[PDB]
Amino acid sequence: FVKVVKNKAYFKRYQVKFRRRREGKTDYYARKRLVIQDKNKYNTPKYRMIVRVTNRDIICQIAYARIEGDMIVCAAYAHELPKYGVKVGLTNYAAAYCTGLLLARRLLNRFGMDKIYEGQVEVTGDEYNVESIDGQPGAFTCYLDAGLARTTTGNKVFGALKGAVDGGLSIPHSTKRFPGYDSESKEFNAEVHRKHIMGQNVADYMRYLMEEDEDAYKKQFSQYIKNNVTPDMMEEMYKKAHAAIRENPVYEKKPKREVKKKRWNRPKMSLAQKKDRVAQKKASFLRAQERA
Amino acid sequence: TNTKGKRRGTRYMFSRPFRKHGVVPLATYMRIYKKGDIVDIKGMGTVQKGMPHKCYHGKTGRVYNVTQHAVGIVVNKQVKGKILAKRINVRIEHIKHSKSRDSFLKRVKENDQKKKEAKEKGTWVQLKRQPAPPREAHFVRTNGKEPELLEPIPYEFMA
Amino acid sequence: GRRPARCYRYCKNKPYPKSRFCRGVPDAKIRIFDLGRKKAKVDEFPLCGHMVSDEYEQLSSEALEAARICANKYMVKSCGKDGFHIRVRLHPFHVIRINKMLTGMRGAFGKPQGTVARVHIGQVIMSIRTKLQNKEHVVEALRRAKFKFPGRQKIHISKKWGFTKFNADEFEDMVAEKRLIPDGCGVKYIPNRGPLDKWRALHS
Amino acid sequence: ENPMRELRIRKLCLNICVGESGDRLTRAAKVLEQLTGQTPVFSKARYTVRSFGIRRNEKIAVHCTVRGAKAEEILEKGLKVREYELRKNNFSDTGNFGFGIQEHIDLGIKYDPSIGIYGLDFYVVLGRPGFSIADKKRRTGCIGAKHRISKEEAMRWFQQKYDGIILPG
RNA sequence: GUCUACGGCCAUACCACCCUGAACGCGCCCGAUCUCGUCUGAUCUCGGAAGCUAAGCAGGGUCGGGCCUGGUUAGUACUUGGAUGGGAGACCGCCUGGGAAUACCGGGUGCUGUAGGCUU
RNA sequence: GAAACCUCCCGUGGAGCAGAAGGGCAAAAGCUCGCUUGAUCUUGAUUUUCAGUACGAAUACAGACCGUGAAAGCGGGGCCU
RNA sequence: UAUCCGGUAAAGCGAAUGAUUAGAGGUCUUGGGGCCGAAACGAUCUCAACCUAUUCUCAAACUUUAAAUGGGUAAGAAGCC
RNA sequence: GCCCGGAUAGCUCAGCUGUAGAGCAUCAGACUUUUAAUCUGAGGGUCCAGGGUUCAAGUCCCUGUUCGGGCGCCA
RNA sequence: GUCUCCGUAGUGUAGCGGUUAUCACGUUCGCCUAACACGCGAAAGGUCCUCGGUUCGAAACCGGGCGGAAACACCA
Ligand SMILES: [Mg+2]
Ligand SMILES: [Mg+2]
Ligand SMILES: [Mg+2]
Ligand SMILES: [Mg+2]
Ligand SMILES: [Mg+2]
Ligand SMILES: [Mg+2]
Ligand SMILES: [Mg+2]
Ligand SMILES: [Mg+2]
Ligand SMILES: [Mg+2]
Ligand SMILES: [Mg+2]
Ligand SMILES: [Mg+2]
Ligand SMILES: [Mg+2]
Ligand SMILES: [Mg+2]
Repeated sequence: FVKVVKNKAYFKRYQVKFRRRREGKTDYYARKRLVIQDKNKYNTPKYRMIVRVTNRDIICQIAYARIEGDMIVCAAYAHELPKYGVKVGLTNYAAAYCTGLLLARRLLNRFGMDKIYEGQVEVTGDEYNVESIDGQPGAFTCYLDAGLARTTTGNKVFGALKGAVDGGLSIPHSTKRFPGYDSESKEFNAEVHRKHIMGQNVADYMRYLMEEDEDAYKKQFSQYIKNNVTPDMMEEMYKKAHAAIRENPVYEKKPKREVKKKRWNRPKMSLAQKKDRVAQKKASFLRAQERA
Repeated sequence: TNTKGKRRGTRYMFSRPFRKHGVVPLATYMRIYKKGDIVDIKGMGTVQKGMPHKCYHGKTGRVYNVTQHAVGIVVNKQVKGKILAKRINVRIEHIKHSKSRDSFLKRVKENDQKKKEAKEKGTWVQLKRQPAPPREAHFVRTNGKEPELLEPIPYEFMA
Repeated sequence: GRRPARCYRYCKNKPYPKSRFCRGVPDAKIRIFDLGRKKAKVDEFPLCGHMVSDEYEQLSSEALEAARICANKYMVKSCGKDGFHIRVRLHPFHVIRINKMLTGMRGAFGKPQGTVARVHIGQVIMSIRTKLQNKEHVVEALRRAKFKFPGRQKIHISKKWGFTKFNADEFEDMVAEKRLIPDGCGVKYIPNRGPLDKWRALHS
Repeated sequence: ENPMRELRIRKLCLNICVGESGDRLTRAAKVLEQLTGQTPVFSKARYTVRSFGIRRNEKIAVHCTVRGAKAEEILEKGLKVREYELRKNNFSDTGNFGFGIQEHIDLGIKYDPSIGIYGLDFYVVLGRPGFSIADKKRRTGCIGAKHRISKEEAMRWFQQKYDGIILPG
């Protein structure tokens, strides 16, 4: 035995952490720096390009932050990319680009800066950013919101950033974290990035596996092999998707209805029920001990 | 004689209250102060940059400047026998909108509503406030049961 | 050796206890606050009488000791060596200063003389518990103790069972009901907030 | 008929605490490197102890976590040396266990009058699929209750997997 | 009905153990070619989608601790202003208005914004 | 071996933050690494002592030039007194 | 009449810090002294500190609570639209 | 502030840009019955610290840190 | 009361934050002597006054304890 640590005392004096800190989601240190505005700007927005990758998804949203709760103007998920051409490998870097680009075009059609601010159509991969036009409405500027990602080089986040940037959002960055950038040399290949953007780093993996061992390649790339998507059908495919995304981004939802409204969940037990149960439990205890 | 140090005797003044330590909840920042907005200053331990001086805690004033993350904020300060209006730059964290004014405005808006209406009607309505009056004549019905007697009760030493 | 108790009677100052700050405090006279059969269960001694003050004054540690002694001694000689339990109920905590004179009044803040209690009007000083036989001894025990204190105290023989916080008319009844439960010189009060496993220890 | 409460080995931690520094230490590191097939890491002292003769920040020991297959096999060896006997006390309440081998040649290495004989000390850290939520960065948490590995539960695992005895006393 | 992403207020939301989780999600999960990082692909980074709700997560359970909010405590303690009131003092009673906090006993145990799912 | 090093678990902070104490601080204001000189150049305003003079101390801005970071930002000495 | 501020009296210490009485319960820890033991967490006491619920009494330099009295604003034309 | 001076092995002191001297002290051999005394060897120098001049510095050069003797003294 | 300093094997004392705590005497054990002394060789022995702190580290530096010792206590 030992001194019990978590006594009444403990809990009495104990302060919870913020809810999303408790969840393990929001980094409040950054949130503050990121999100709140200068006061002499007053009410005017400060947008984000939220980018979050989830086990099988890539979510990219744009939000400023009102006191009630930060608001999403515009968002595109990975699992929308089927419409456009990407059928699998949707959590991967290339898809991130697609998502991030998508998000850009979608947002630039809403304000009607679709025809202005094309951005970068060729997909070089180089340092690019949007010079706002004069005699025209300016470019949309959001700052990247990386979450709890260790933001090394190669972090998919910077893919979706790239995508958006090439899509036509004025997001500040450096290239020091796109794939390519050589840590122990300090320049940038750009073509290396392009390859990652297009899936070649995936394609190459596929080829290396089929060479080495069929059973491993089949296990690794099942849904890739299914759908008939090869290493040599890949770069084209993404370029087609970017072309689809670029040409028609707007979202339509699904008209959800015909809901039965049954309670899957289990409702909370009313006082009297709870007050009953102990009555029963005490009575039950009494009748049991009145035998032996 | 005492020390004239800046923070002297703010042990319980700038002290985040019980189970409210830690992170400054964002709303605080993301809410907006213009010129002419009335504000009650109130120091806060955590944010030290731009902490207002102890004399101006609780004291309440108007906002005459707005820098990136601060506000210049005219307050009054009685110095012996000559109140000084004076102007102090305070970081947002140690500052709240005063509600003192809101309730006046609410009442102005209500008057201007009740002025627009009841003009076409002809009846002039009592807009002014009026003090809590003498409490009117009225009956007390003691239905059936007569009022209960109350005997004063004997002393006995408890402890 | 020590000043007369006239001079440190009244509650003139803020309390000044043996802390970080007030140190070098010579020890109190009174150390042993309870004596008799303090190993007695609640059932075998129900009848507190509580010498209870009526000033707002300070009683010396040295006084308490004498009183306690004077009460114990009379309780033994009367009822028996182990026929009761006493509980002194004012620990001296206030330290009481003394600027000694071989300069003048120059920088005269005292050294600590000793310790002392602070008693409110109606605070208990000493309370004894013993048997319903015994009450007349109990009072005289307390009577005699009173002389060892300044001010005024009123001996009162008082409703609770034992030393407990429970009214003696109800105490006999409660125990069978098991709202109260024996626990040395005191009694634990088991109430229906419980987790029911606790309830199932009783009734079984 | 459980799904994935498949009590496995998370890591086998090895260390050699010479408590000298200099040669014997770098000479010991060669033993772990040979054994494990991975450069080990030195651990410096917490604070100075005259009684032991170790200064603060003096490199005292050398150690090495091994995971996966190579950890399994090295666990196998060590148990062969201890002829598949462990004790109840060698199993911690948290579900893990360890033991020491008194000399490393008994494993499967050749002595050298230079690289003498380092005694070392295995510690097995048992896990379960979904024990990473502890130590990931984003949506951290505990690992439930009925998921934690009991002292009992490990002992029977060891008893089962390696045919071990677990002598009393 | 309920989830995810970003949130506001920051325990009515925390802690402990127990049950239950349709579909979508979120997860654990399986890999190390590349990107990236480790003594270690455990973490981090990346490529996946054979398993599985065991865990996280969600909903509930508990005469549960905690927290929340009422009652009681008590018109008690205190206290503004008043008297050529009392009392040797210590202190107290009154007038005039203001009025707490435990133990104790009840009830409650997240609400909610924006965007996008599932139950078609 | 009570103390060496290794491992798992608990831990509202009971540690640490140069120094007195008090405040404040946990994906930090603590520890560890990486790069750096905002401890630089310069107008005024304001606070604190105040007589509402100075000194010192500090708080907001503004213009230079730089550091750092993917960035939002942060920094013109030391978490604050 | 609206609306902030405050940590004093009080209260609290079965809430943090410190201070402190007593019995119940605990081989937690281990001991130092015993008695019955070769010795044995064996039996039996014991006193050390630690722990589980309890209990006695405290704080100018403690505090969850927390008044009275008290200090700020505001109650329109320099305002509304 | 100015001039000057010493710092070298345990200690006290030599040293003229190319194994750092003397004596004592320290340790092993003689002598002694043994010790001391004494004679022999042996070991021991960051030449106070840093930078330079120089092919090369313990020294020449500057810069410091000390250390002492004398001078000197306007916020 | 003030201000000061000192508390280290049996004794008297050294000790410059990292020591096996130095020196002398004393003690013990050999020899030398017939014996002893002197002498020679060996050995043992510090609670570094006490407690707390700082420090990676305190016998010392810093604080308070118990001891011990000088100088002052004047003008009426
Ligand atoms: Mg960050
Ligand atoms: Mg007299
Ligand atoms: Mg006084
Ligand atoms: Mg993995
Ligand atoms: Mg689950
Ligand atoms: Mg489940
Ligand atoms: Mg409850
Ligand atoms: Mg009068
Ligand atoms: Mg940080
Ligand atoms: Mg600037
Ligand atoms: Mg700092
Ligand atoms: Mg105060
Ligand atoms: Mg009080």
